[PDB]
Amino acid sequence: SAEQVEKLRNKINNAAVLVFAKSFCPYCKKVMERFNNLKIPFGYLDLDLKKNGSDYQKMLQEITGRTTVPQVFFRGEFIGGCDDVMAIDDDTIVKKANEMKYDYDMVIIGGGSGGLALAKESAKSGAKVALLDFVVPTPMGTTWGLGGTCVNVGCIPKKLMHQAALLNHYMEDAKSFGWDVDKGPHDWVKMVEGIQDHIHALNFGYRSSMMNANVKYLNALGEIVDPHTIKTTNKQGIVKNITTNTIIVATGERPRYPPIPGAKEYGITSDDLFTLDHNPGKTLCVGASYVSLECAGFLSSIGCDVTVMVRSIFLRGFDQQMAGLISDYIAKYGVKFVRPCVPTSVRCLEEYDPESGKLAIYEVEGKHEDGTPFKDTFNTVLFAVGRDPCTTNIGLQNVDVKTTNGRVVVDDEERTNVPNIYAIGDVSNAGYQLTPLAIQAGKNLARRLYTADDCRTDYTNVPTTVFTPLEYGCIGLSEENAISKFGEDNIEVFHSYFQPLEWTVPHRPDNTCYAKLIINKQDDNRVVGFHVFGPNAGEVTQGYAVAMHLGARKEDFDRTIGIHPTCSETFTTLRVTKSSGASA
Amino acid sequence: SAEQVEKLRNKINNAAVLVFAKSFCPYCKKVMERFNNLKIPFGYLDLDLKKNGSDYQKMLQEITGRTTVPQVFFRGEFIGGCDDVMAIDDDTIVKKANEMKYDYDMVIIGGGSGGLALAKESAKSGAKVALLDFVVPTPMGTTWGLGGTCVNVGCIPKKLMHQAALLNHYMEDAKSFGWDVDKGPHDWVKMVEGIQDHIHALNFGYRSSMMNANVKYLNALGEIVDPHTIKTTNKQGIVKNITTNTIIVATGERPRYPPIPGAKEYGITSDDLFTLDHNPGKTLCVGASYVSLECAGFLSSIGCDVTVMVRSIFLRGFDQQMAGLISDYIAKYGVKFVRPCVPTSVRCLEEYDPESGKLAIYEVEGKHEDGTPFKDTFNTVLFAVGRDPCTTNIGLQNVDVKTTNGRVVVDDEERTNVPNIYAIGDVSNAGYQLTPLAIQAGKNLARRLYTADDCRTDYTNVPTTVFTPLEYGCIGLSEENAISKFGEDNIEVFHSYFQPLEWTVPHRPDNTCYAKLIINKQDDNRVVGFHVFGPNAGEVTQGYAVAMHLGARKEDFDRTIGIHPTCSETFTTLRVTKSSGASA
Ligand SMILES: Cc1cc2nc3c(=O)[nH]c(=O)nc-3n(C[C@H](O)[C@H](O)[C@H](O)COP(=O)(O)OP(=O)(O)OC[C@H]3O[C@@H](n4cnc5c(N)ncnc54)[C@H](O)[C@@H]3O)c2cc1C
Ligand SMILES: Cc1cc2nc3c(=O)[nH]c(=O)nc-3n(C[C@H](O)[C@H](O)[C@H](O)COP(=O)(O)OP(=O)(O)OC[C@H]3O[C@@H](n4cnc5c(N)ncnc54)[C@H](O)[C@@H]3O)c2cc1C
Repeated sequence: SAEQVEKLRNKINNAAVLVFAKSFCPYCKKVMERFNNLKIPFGYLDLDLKKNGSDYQKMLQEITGRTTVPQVFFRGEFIGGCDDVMAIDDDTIVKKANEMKYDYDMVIIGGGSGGLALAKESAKSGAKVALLDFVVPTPMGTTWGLGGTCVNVGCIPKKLMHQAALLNHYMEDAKSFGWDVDKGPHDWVKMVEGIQDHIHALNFGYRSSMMNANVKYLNALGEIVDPHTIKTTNKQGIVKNITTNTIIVATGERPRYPPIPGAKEYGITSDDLFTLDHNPGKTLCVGASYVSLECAGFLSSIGCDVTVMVRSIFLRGFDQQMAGLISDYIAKYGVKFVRPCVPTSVRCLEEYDPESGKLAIYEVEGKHEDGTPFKDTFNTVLFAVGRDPCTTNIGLQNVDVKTTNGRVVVDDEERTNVPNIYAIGDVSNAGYQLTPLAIQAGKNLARRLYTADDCRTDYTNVPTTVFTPLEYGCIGLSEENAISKFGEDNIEVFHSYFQPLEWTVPHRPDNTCYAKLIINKQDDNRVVGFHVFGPNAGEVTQGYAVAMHLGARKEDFDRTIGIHPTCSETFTTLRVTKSSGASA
Repeated sequence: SAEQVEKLRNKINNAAVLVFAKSFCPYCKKVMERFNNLKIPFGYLDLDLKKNGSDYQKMLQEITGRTTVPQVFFRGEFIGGCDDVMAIDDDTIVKKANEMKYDYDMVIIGGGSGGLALAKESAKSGAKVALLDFVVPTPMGTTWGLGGTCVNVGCIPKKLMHQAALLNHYMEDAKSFGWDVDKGPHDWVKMVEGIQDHIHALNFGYRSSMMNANVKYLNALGEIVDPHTIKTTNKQGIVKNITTNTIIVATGERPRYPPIPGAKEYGITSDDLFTLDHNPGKTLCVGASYVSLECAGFLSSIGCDVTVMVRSIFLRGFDQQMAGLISDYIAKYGVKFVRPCVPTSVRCLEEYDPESGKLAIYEVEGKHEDGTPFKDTFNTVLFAVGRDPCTTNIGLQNVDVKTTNGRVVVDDEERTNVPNIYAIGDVSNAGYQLTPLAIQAGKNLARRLYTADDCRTDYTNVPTTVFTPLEYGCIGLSEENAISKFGEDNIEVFHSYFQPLEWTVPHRPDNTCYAKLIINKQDDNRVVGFHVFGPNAGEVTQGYAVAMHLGARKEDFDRTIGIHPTCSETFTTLRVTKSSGASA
């Protein structure tokens, strides 16, 4: 127990006011009750609630030479136990607890999902936190408020437009169920106002939340100069430096444009799409990422002539049987695919005009991999080909923080090669680019920094869901990566089609929705992958991610009794394997 | 040992053709290839796929004295290994396997979820099976086809009407999302006509499935006379006996009418509601089971004036905090409650009138427990006050199978006190009254009987969902029983409200949907109960039932990453306890 104590000296030194406590100890309440009465921010850690809380008391007695808890540190200076605190009078203690050397305990570059979460949790454990967020506008001029990609130009509006697309099919279902429905035209502007109304309520909400936690939100861009100070330029344009013990990089990504004539001038991305003045008209999406396919999906169902232009395959990195069934379904309900094919140029012939409500005409050319060129006209070109980490122009050259393929490299505590610089969320090279990951990395990092806990974020078995017109949720390995990792002499795949009961009265096509489990027979038939394609794929999937953290096996799904009538119950009765060739 | 060695003797003797095998072995494959070309139905159990497979290969060596596989039995007669079968030749060989002391290996009284599932899996493993199902009509004369309660008058039509109710609300949601809809009136006749067409499609499906499996379906009523013969009266009244080695009671339940004037004469039950000629009009439901509230729920959203009359409490046996929000929500969107109050009488004032519509008018009065009487008029009275098991007039007095409040009592192998009589589904005293339970119990019983498997059905952690206008799913113990079982300072309750992102734009009311986990701190913070109240509650809940068979703790929900944006992710970040008194 040699350097796991020096790892804890380290967490003690870069914390703020920190109190090692126990739940039943009377002494601890008196010092904590007193810090609250003098408005002293602190963070505490309670060792009766740790399986290893025993080893913490061992380690603390080498650091301090004291045997009991409480043990209290002011930014590394050990103040002592209970009576050492009651011998500092009510104002030399308050004065001593706020000297720092730096303006801030922590500066967070980036106010996204993860920055905001790390900020809120850090302040609740005593930290003086500055949170920087500034939204460099799109080429066509789009910006948004506090909240990051998810809130403004990501999950929240995407899913909301997805739900305006679902209700169109829900409403044609409703006639089979006895309702006489008119269903008329779709008013694009009324929907984008409802959506931007929720966003602004979340802009307001995250901004309120930061003030009530005593986080200094500064609407300014961050750049690193040295490990302990950050350069900030704000709206008005003035530079100011601030000093910090800790730097967190949480800058996310922004969409990529292909290097082709007219891309930035005339195209849009997800950043622009959730705020368009006008129905996009005849649309071309470029790329076959989840963002491209989800956008084509709800745009088609809202009423647009949509065309997707795919360089090669759909959803590279996802299971490709499933990627086939998404695209086959998108394809069977109006979304046209040109593939394989890449754009070469986009020029403007006619221009958008709010003096008539008539959309620009753009013509896009392209190469078809075979050489045949492509040429057609669209009113909107939407580039959805990937996103790039915001690692340029933040000073990582000045401190020599390592990057790999644009992403900040980080250990299992989200720390870089400089021991006081961290990176969380999408700019990490850890985990999927998902906001619940960003939020968890935030909350756990906050409690290691400012309560000295050892909780680490777990990046295995992370669930995802793709909100294409028929949704696709998955956990774990694709069938092709499991077969590669473990060998086909070790993989069994159970599968089945299924027909949501909600679809039989409306006469939607059976043998479309699909469930499959990837099984590693050599490890007690462990469920190493989980895939579902059907309605409400997000809510089907979530619970099973808990069972796979517990190591669920095929035995365990079958022992579980289904809920009838649901889509999710088909996973309690999978029967048919793939090696058997029997029909699914 | 000793006791279990005879337990296997027994399933060998009451089996049909039985083959104990291993998957390594051509010697087994050659015996079974020969049975398949000689059109011999058999059931096999493969001993490599049993964790205890070693103990079978030494138990058999006590019955037979051989250690090798294959080993083959014909209804208890031990024929031997691979060369012992490669004599006999193709015709005295086929004569030995069709010799029986009875007309059937198994007769099943009841063609519901459990019976139908039990029959198919038995036939697939070698049994000569007769399946009896006959539907004695309602007071009003209504009947239905093969399939049992769930297919004809239960889960399937219930949920379809529920989905007609949801789509009405999904359609106002859609105006906030930009659609000029709008919704006209609801045609009851077109909806049940679509519903019964799917029902009929399952009637046909289950009868085809029985014929393709070579079960003799007899649309007749079953009565026991001795352990080994069943009396069958068909449509006519012609009785015929059939003899059987094993009897299964799977006769389900049917709804109870209260003992009051006019109950059977003028009211209806769930058995009638899913087939009604007419829109029910202004309706009264009596009772507060899940069946009463779900029906009350969808009738209301479809357009009816509905009223529920509760002798005491909502959803007796469920968590009653949840039962509160189920009703509080029903009540706040059009359904009227009189409670506490009980029926006394129903008489008729006007009668049907074709086809001037003029629906029957009935007058129901009652007493309010306080004594105050009740009196009013409705066009439909629906009794949802319970269901009673079909154990009268099936002959259990003749062989003396024990019952407790009408339910056939049964052990962990679903056997009664008569060793060749079993009972599955709702006539059990085992488990909740749920279709996936009937099916799983049937399906495991089939292989103890005809593969000599030892798989037992698990009645712990069964998830249920109530499809009220806002749905309610749950697993495990209610909050009130966890405190009884474990004591209140060993339970912590995490909870939170949540707002489905689909509800933000339409401005459906915040702090309505609700999630809570019941935690037993004394057993490593194990999750002993799980409750969610919200949209798509069946699909939210199902996966977590798997996680609770694996012993999920609060730690484990917290380690799991949410799928954003979903309702189910709120169980990955529950934070506020009840003992803390903070807001949810
Ligand atoms: C169209 C789209 C749909 C998506 N749908 C989902 C989904 O359904 N479910 C899911 O889980 N995830 C989804 N995601 C991904 C999710 O949005 C991201 O994973 C999440 O927002 C990342 O959080 P973050 O905090 O790491 O980065 P961000 O949220 O992007 O936060 C970065 C913030 O820092 C700002 N910033 C950048 N540089 C600086 C700088 N030098 N100084 C100061 N501020 C700076 C940025 O302007 C931004 O506000 C989607 C993404 C997109 C683009
Ligand atoms: C309105 C309603 C809604 C429900 N919703 C759900 C739900 O959403 N999810 C869920 O899991 N469960 C639900 N259930 C319960 C589910 O339907 C039952 O638990 C399931 O049907 C029981 O299956 P069973 O095979 O044991 O009996 P049954 O399905 O009832 O079938 C028994 C069959 O045997 C016939 N029979 C009776 N006596 C004889 C006799 N002497 N001889 C020959 N045949 C006989 C009967 O006519 C019947 O057809 C619901 C029930 C009702 C009433």
